[PDB]
Amino acid sequence: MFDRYDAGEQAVLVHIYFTQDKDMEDLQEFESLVSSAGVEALQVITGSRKAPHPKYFVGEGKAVEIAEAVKATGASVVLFDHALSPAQERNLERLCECRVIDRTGLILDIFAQRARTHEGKLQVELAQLRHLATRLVRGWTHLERQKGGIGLRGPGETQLETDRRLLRNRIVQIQSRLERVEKQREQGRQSRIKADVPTVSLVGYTNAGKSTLFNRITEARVYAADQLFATLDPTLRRIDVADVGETVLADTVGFIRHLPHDLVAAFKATLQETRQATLLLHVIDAADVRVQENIEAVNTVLEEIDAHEIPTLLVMNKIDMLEDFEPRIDRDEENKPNRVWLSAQTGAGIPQLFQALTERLSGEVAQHTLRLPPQEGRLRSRFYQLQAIEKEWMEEDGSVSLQVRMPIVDWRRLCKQEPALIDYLI
RNA sequence: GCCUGGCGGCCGUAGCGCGGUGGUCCCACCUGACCCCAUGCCGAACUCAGAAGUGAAACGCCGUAGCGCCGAUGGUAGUGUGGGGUCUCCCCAUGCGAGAGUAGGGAACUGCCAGGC
RNA sequence: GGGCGUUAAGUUGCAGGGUAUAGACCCGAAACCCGGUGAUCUAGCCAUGGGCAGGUUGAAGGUUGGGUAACACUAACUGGAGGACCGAACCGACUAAUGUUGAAAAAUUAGCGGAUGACUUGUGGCUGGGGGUGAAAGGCCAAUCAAACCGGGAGAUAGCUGGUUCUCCCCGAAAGCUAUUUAGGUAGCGCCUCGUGAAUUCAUCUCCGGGGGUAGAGCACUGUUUCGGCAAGGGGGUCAUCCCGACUUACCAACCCGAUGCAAACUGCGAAUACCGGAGAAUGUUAUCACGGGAGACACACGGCGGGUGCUAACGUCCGUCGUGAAGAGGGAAACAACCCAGACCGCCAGCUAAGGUCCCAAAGUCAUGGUUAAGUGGGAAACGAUGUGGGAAGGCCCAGACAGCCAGGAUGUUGGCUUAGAAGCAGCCAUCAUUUAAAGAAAGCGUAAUAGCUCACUGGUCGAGUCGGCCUGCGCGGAAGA
RNA sequence: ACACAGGUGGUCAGGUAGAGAAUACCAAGGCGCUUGAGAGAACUCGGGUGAAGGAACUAGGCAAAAUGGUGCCGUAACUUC
RNA sequence: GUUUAUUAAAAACACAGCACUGUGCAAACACGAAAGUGGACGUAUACGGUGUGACGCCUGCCCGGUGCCGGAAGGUUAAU
RNA sequence: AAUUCCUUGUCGGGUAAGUUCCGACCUGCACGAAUGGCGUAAUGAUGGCCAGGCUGUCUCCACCCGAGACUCAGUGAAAUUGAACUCGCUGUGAAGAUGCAGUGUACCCGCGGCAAGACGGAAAGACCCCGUGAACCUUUACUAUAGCUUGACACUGAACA
RNA sequence: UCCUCCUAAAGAGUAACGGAGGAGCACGAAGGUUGGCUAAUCCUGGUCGGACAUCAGGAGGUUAGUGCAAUGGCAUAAGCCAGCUUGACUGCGAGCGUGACGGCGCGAGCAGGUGCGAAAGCAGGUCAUAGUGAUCCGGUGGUUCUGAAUGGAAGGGCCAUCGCUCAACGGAUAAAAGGUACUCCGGGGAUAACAGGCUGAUACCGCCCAAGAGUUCAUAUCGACGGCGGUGUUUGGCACCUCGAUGUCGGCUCAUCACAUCCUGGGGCUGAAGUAGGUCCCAAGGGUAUGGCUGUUCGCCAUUUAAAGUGGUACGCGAGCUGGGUUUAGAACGUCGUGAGACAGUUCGGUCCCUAUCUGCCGUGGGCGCUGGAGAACUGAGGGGGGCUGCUCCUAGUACGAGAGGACCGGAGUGGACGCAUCACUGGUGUUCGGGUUGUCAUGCCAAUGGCACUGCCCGGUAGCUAAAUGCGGAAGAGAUAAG
RNA sequence: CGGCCGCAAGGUUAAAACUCAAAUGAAUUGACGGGGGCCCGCACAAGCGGUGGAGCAUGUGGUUUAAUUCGAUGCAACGCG
RNA sequence: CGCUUACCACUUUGUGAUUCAUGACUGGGGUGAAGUCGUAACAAGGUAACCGUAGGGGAACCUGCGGUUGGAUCACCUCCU
Ligand SMILES: Nc1nc2c(ncn2[C@@H]2O[C@@H](COP(=O)(O)OP(=O)(O)OP(=O)(O)O)[C@@H](O)[C@H]2O)c(=O)[nH]1
Repeated sequence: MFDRYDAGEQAVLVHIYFTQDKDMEDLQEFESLVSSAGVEALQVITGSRKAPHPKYFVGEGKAVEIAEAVKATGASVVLFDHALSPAQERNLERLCECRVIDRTGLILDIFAQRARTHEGKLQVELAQLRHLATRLVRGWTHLERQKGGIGLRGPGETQLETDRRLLRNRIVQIQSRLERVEKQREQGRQSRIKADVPTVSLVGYTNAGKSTLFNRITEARVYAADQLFATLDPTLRRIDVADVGETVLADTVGFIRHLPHDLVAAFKATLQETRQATLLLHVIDAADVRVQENIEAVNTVLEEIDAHEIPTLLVMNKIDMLEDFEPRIDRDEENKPNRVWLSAQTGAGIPQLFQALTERLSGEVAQHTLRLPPQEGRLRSRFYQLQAIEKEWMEEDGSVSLQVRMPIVDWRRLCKQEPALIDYLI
């Protein structure tokens, strides 16, 4: 639907503590989501085992009770934390004078509020069009009351089937424009895969995900705030990590547990950076009672886009209060197996984050020095033109050795097709 | 020919303001009242009897434009009729022609009948 | 006081115009009711007679074929029931094809289903129409069936359609208002005609007496704004100093004070016109009003102006007013109801002319003067873009030489430091003192793998005559893709 | 409505092959169906035969193509035996 | 097995079975303005109606409304 | 699910690919016990699906045989029809032009074919709406009435508490 | 139905399913008269007065009030208090206003009796406009009327009064709900569905500016906030047309046009090392899949290809075909309703007619003309057909490149789809050739033949025709050009 | 799970992986009993006087600032060290 | 020798049976330890227990019927067979 819910709207929240559907939902998570939406909740109903109802997703008497509660509260709309089937919302809508909305609609609504860009607006519109396509079946019958079953001649098919085809034609046109936005990113991606720069995408929960991590690393202005979500479109800036060289970091939007399946598809269409990320990072926050519950959900979103496989260093947030680990630049092993604990909110650790980046960077334990061309002065001018080696030292017999080791590069250019007729060194 | 009281005309060039001025001519206060009347208590109001006292206030007169108020000519908006271009809008001939400003005017004038030179 | 009256001409024929009641101009329903005719088609039932080639399976009756304490267990085979099977006659009708003005108002050809049964068939009979009969379909009851056929009431009724037949002359509408079991019908009124009366009646214009609240303006009022001024009260920086102060704060002040807009439901103003009344010429076949006879119309259309609604869309809708079409031809706008000119009594192988035009189609200027455009503009299109072209008033510079191009000089400190033998702008800064001002930048863009180089402030530039921009304006240009 | 491809109750029932009143061919008997002559286009109808592939056709194996008899063996799930 | 003769042959209808109800015979019920007749020359192991549909397993809870059946303490109640 | 809107629900199968099918899950918009619930051998011109075989259904048609169609002789209709000297395009127009305007093109007549158009023929559209139209059906619409039922009076008498 | 404002264009009047609000009463005082009186707002000093009371003073005719909506009014007050009261009287009413009428409204004054005031005088309801209901039919009271032979009386009339959410408010009647997919009649494109027409809000496409996004870097690539256009092209609006008839999706067959171009050609920019792309310009000559599911356009998928364009053509095409779809009558399920029945639910089943006059095409003739009549061979004004491409190899592993990879030049072969011809080959067919064979009948019979059974069934097959067979081709050039 | 039986409900035959240092039996000594018995104590009863709402003093639940120093916390801390 | 017939390996077709992995969903293990609900059993465990079998709890468990002991206990001052 082109229309989206207005912020500041009065509303009621109906959440069964056990609302079925695997019960991975959290009421504390719901309050953060509703605050961003602009829902004004006078009363939050908490219930025990209301039978999932084919009619209302809540007990038939409870549906009358929530209708009575809504009439008294003055709340303009009804919000339900677990999913309502298209009939299920429609039956609830008949019982109360006020209209109703659902969590799939509410997360879709949240995306609209946090979107300030054209790519985000088209992406949100497509996702709503998919969710509303299922929702519109009840609405189409109400529209056809005026039609009175006319349209038998012209379209051979029964009336209202043609109306679905027109919405589907709008869906087909919508898909073509969305493809163009991705195609433009892919032309940029073709230049981006120069093979000299790795692609990095930062993923996480809406609050746990550290898009703030880019701010400590690049000191670049970005919108990081308490409001749920709020970074819908990705930001890519140049960061030269000393250990890995030039790298590009992309801020993928944060996601929540039980993410609407259409919304993961829409998020991926904008975020193909997640699909192509050579290095990926997941951030976990202690604000939720169980850090583990957020971890499994992030994996499911990654599984949806098939990026779950990449081995990932895990960053941590809320560490500032905990102060459990002070960042330490010590390698117990060359692999250095650990999960980074530094949090970007206070800038706790930077060289230690880089040590984890050295673990990410491919390295040789032997680090055998590459053969070096004879003219150091010409090499130094080339280093000034490109990258000067961080450590360079003289070696015995007039040899020069540098910390960067590239034996394959020296074989490919310095010693490949040379005749060596003189054969001074055999 | 002056100053006062009434009853009108005209109702801001008429009003308000500021400063002055006048007293048994008048007028206003003022003096008394379990008297005629009179307060939903109220001789601040209304009456009645009248002398002292004063123009303080009021009242009237004079100056003062500080504001009110009136306000040209010219220009403009509009519009009647014919004609034209015809973005919803105009333009031309022609007749009528604002409001708002502006220079300015502006502190009234006049009748009738009684009390005082 | 009023209201209705006051001896005011009628009556009967004949002819015509209306209205009422009858079939009431004419044709045309679906239906309803009444009395009959059909069960030779069909549906059920009754009575009495027929048919079912062939082939197969085989029940019961089992005369009976073992054994257990006894039960369980369990032992041979003649017959000929079946709403049995396969399949002709027979009955039906599942798919396809042809036919569909056929051979046929449901058939033909290939395949199909039942065919000893709740079968089929012949001959009679019975049940009759709001009735029958129904293994149930609103099936069937003579190619007719949510109620047969025939005659009657019957020319039912039909605010609905269609048609309405000879000639000429005169006038000539309306598609509005109010009502409606009413919206496509009707009644009254307005508009048309015919007659009879009547006064400078009516119109146009001039002059005069009005009243308003429209346009337009304006913001005092009702609201709606913007800015500047700003402590009343509270935010409150001091504040468990409210401190009868540390201040009223380093915030809005609230009315308020100056300016600025906006209004259909705002008005301290206020037109043009329109309306009403009066007088007066001139004119118009009393054009006006009243009464009586006869209507039609009460579906309007477009354009102009003033608006509502829509999207300042619609050949949209709904109003007010005018014009045209309707109901008006002719000339023009290529063709064209409503747009422009003009209102056709007739004839002429006569002139003038409106709108519109004068190169050919195609009547008339290859007319005159001056100017503009170079696109075929003319001959579809906006925001915007541009040394297209033409005009106008200004500004700077210039014979201490206009504007170009052009080459050289344009350098220490100021390579001094700071991501480091790049330390200097390319990550940033300290910087403007000048030495040696014809001239010299601790520079605008750069570049070199730092360290060279580039253009320009000044000079000499011969050539030199005008030169650089802006504004306003006429006509062009690009923006500019359809089957 | 017709000199109409439909409908119309019973009876008789030869030969050969065949279970048979199926069917093929014949008896006895009756007929060639009241417009013909050419030519041998498309197209239409009713058929015949098809290389290779074989349901790819199509809404759907619609239609067509196949199998088909008698004798002897042999025969599953389930079962109301 | 029957059926929409003449666009529907079906999952429709029927069916044997099962229950519920009425019905004592001059039966109930029907066609009859009535006589009569069918039911039936039958007699509750019979008839009529309604529903379901062989078979196997079964048919839970509820009489609040409406109907039907039984009862009236009182009230209301026509003609007269 | 002859029932589930969403829905092509989710899984597993069968295919290269399966909205059908089959089997599970229960989240029954809107199953449920003679308005019958669940199964069921046999049966079905029943509904849906999957195989083997087979083929002109198909790729993609080809040839052949007969009946027409063609020509010749004889007999000899039909629907329809305001009149026609009956092109195309673009525009206009009661808004889809053989007939108007402009332009291109076009000697005059058949015969055999194809159907793009003559808003082609057939049939006062069947869809929609109106008529202070009609029929039939239903009920808790109004007004009645058959039918059932209740009392009184008559037909209809006597005697004893 | 009534009242008030606006639209309503300064007389009045004026419509819409146009924008805003009220009434279906109240008071015997809130009426009449006489007399008196004058507000809302803040400030100052003061009680449990402080923003809220009540004082003493300071602003105005009034920002107050009006029984209640709105507008017009209002100081002489209509506003507020007191006293006395009942004119909230009866009969009439010159004259107006407003309506088509029925009616509604104002009305000085006359007459008879009241009230208040000394008097002038004023009063026939409320400051005004809403607060209502005709007629019929009945009820009650009075009456100076009539009363069916007469005297009465019932009954009627007149006068006063009563009974209507007759609210659909100019009111059919005392009294009235639904269904029809079983439907039928008379009309209407006066009125919706399909298509065409207007429009273009939406849609789609393009441009204007450019905060941004881009590894630094608005325009390589997209572009927020806003703006302007184009098209008829999607959703809509309208109702001009079509209801005495314009067949509805899809598929099959057959097409044609536009260029907003999918492939193939030519370019520009690139954040284009090569390969491969992105974006834009020019360019319409040709080309632009097969299947599974399902009725599908769609969609999802599997696998092709150089690509499997986007639209118009009545969302092309039913006198061309289909009928899965919808769109009838049978049945069932879920839900709604007491029910008949219903469903923008599902499911199974369910009649698609035309002999071509005209234009139009596709083929093929006749007549006359072209100037004496013939028989030939041609020029070419015009017109049509044809215009596709892949794969491999050389150049060359060269250019390009750190590698991985790997050339828009220039040559050669080889195919796919398409069109044309042909029948030498390979095949098909071949009822008009030969043979085998089942059943029967005939020619006397054996033998040999023939008829009939689909050509009886087959097996083969010549000519001819034909594809699945083989040949051939879409070119190279040349001229004028588009972007460049 | 398979077999067999059963109309079902279920019966019978009857494992495995996985897990633990136990699981159990009878006795002993205590503790405890909303088990029984006998007793005792202002424990109850029979009485007398108080506490539970006004100034001293103590702690905590606890607040506050510079601290409101530390401890004592049912009975057996709370006029306590 | 060629040829033919029997036997037969590879192989192929149909139809079954038994093993292993796996098959959304679903049924049922001991368990780090605190924020985590009731009290069924052990005392007569506050309704004696558990044994079979049905139905209900939808927390252990409750209740019906039969069984078993692997069950605790013998009374308030208080006129009279
Ligand atoms: N974890 C954590 N975050 C903190 C802390 N303090 C402040 N923050 C902020 O909380 C974070 C909020 O979540 P974000 O990291 O913004 O989530 P995000 O995914 O970047 O946000 P979106 O992309 O807008 O959804 C950042 O804004 C941090 O700066 C802290 O102590 N811990």
